Amino acid sequence: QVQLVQSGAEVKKPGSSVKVSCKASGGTFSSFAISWVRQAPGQGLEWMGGIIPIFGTANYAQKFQGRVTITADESTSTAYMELSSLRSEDTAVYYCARVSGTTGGYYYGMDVWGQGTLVTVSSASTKGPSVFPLAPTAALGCLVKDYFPEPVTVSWNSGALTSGVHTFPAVLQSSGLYSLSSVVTVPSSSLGTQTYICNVNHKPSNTKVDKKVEPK
Amino acid sequence: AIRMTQSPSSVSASVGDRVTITCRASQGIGNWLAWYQQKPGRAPKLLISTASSLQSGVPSRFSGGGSGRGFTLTISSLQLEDFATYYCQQSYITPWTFGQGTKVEIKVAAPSVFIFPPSDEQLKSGTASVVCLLNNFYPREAKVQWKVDNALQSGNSQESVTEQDSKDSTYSLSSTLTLSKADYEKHKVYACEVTHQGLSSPVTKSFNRG
Amino acid sequence: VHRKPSLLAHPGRLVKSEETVILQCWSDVRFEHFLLHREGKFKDTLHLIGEHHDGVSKANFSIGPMMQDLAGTYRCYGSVTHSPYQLSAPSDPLDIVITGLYEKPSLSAQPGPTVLAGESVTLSCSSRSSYDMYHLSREGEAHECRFSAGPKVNGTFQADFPLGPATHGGTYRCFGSFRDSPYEWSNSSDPLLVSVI
Ligand SMILES: *[C@@H]1O[C@H](CO)[C@@H](O)[C@H](O)[C@H]1NC(C)=O
Ligand SMILES: *[C@@H]1O[C@H](CO)[C@@H](O)[C@H](O)[C@H]1NC(C)=O
Repeated sequence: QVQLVQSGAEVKKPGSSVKVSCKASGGTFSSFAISWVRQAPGQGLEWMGGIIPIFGTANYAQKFQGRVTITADESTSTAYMELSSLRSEDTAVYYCARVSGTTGGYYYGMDVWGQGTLVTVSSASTKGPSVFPLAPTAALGCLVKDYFPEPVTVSWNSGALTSGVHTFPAVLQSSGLYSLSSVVTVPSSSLGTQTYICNVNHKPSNTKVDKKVEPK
Repeated sequence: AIRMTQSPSSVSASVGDRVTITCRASQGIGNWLAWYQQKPGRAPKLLISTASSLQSGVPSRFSGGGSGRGFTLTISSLQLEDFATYYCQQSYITPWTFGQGTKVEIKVAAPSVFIFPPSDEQLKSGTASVVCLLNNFYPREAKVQWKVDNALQSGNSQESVTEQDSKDSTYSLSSTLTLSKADYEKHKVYACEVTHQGLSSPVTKSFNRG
Repeated sequence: VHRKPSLLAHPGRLVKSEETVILQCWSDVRFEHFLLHREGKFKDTLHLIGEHHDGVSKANFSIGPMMQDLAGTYRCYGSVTHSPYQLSAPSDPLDIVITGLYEKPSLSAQPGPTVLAGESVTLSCSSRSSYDMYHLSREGEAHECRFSAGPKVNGTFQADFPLGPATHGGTYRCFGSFRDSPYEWSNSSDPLLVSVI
C-alpha cells in the first residue's frame, strides 16, 4: 500500500525560496517515479516535473524550469521540490504523486497522491482605520471602522486614562473590513471640564490617528 | 505542447441525471488519457486510465470512452458523492497536460413555501402554532421571517431542518410560530417571508383569519 | 563491477512512428536483473527480470508504439541483486530514433545509381523542408550525418554525401532531422540502388 506524506504549509515573502518534501512508504523508493503537480487558485492542474525511477534525475517542464529543482534522497525515502524565486503567481497547492507505468515505456497516470502543501506569497494588503466619535454616569467613546487587517490598538489620553475604559473585541463587517469601539464611563460633571482623546494605532498600515471626543 | 480542451466548464446537476464530460486533444494521444476526480480539500484521485480502464474501487457508473483526439467521461447515474471537479490528463508525450476541469455542482433549488394556519382543535387548548414549510431547497442557507400584520416578530419562533437527502441533495426547513389564542385573535394577517438564493425575489406566503 | 552488458536493437535502432522495437540487454556475465535507462526529452528507467540461456543472461525490453518520449540515447545497466540493485558499468550507448515524423527527402545519385568500379559516386539529399541535417543509411543500419545547406534559390535544403571510389554497391536511403530534436527523424527517402558493374 504505497502512501505519500508531504511537508507543512509555508508562508513566504516574494523572492524567497521554498522547499517541500514528499515521504514515501509501502515500497522501494527507487522503483517509484514521483512527479510534482501544481494547483493554482484559478488554474487547474499543471505537471511541473518528476524524478526518474532509479537514478534520481528529473525531467522538467519548460514553464517551471529555471525556478524549480526536483531532488530525491534514497536514505530518507523522500522527494524534494524547491522553488527558487517566489512570486504571487507561485502561490498554489503543490502535490507530489507516483506515476505508474505499463508495457512499452508508457506511463498511464498518477495513481497515488500526497495530501498537498500550501505555499503562499506575502499578502501585502492593508487598509487604515477611520475613527469617528461616540459623542456624549456618562459614556463617551470612539468608533474605529473599516480597517484591515487586525490588530488595532486603542489608548485614551496617550495611555493616561485607564479607569472605565472598555475596548470591545473587533467584528468582521459585511464589507470584509473590521471595526471595533472603545468606550469610557465618565462622571457627568466632567464632560465640559475634562479632555478625552482616543489614540488609535494600526501598525500594519503604520497609521496613527488621534481624535478628541467633544460633547454635543 | 499537447493542449487538452475540456468541456463543459461547469455542470449544474441533481442526483440521478446522466453527466457527460468531453476532452479534446490538440494531437492524437491514442488511448493514453486519464480521468481524475478531486473533491474539495482532498487531493486528485485517479478514476480511469487508458481512456476506458477503470481503477479498483471505482463504481461502475463511471465510464470512459474515446480514442485519438476525442474522449468522453459519462456518469450514468449521479450520486451525492460524485459532486466534484473532474480533470482529463494526457500521458502520451512528456509535457503532460491536464484539462481545465469540469465542475459538477449541485443544482441550486428554490424552496417551495407553504404556510399552515392553526387548527381549530389546537385553538381549543389555548395555544396556536403557525407553521411555515420550506421544502426541497439548496443551498441550506435561508431566511424565514414571521410577519404578523406587517410587524416582524422575534422571540416566538423555532426552526428545524432535515438532513440532506440522497435522492435530491435538498434540505427542508420548518419554522413554527407559537402564540397564545388571545394573541392569535388580536391580529388578522399572518405571513411567512422567505429569502433564498434560488428565489428571484423574497417570497411571502400569508393567510388572514377567516 | 566494471563488467558492461551489451545492448542490441531488434529489428533496428531506426524504428518507424507508432511501431515497436525490442531492445535486448545480453552479456556473458550472469545477470539476474536488467535496467534500461534513456536520456532525451523524457528520461526513464525500465526493469526486466533476467532470463538464462546457455551461459548468456538476456532480457528483451519492449519499447512500445513509437512516440517522441521513447526516443533517445539508451544505456543498459546490469545487476544480480534486486533490493540493493548494485548497478554494473553502463552499456555502450545506443541511440533509438523515431522516423516518419516529417516529409520524405529526395535522394539522387551523381553521376548515377549504376556506375563502373573505381568511379566516384556522390549522393545528394534534397528536400523543400528546412532540415538542419541529413542522415544517410545503407541496408537500413548505417549512420552518416552531415549538416545541410540552407535555402537555395531553388528553395531546397541540400547535403552532399561523397561515397568516394566505388567498390561496393548497396541500397541507400535518406533521412532528415532538425537540430532541436536530434532523435526525431523524417520519412525515409525513396530507396536508391547503387550498383557497381
Ligand atoms: C529477443 O528477441 C529476439 C528476436 O525476436 C529473439 O531471437 C530472442 O530469442 C529474444 N530473447 C529473449 C531472451 O527472449
Ligand atoms: C510519412 O509516410 C507515411 C506513409 O508511410 C505518410 O502517410 C505520411 O503522411 C508521411 N509523413 C509526412 C509528414 O508526409
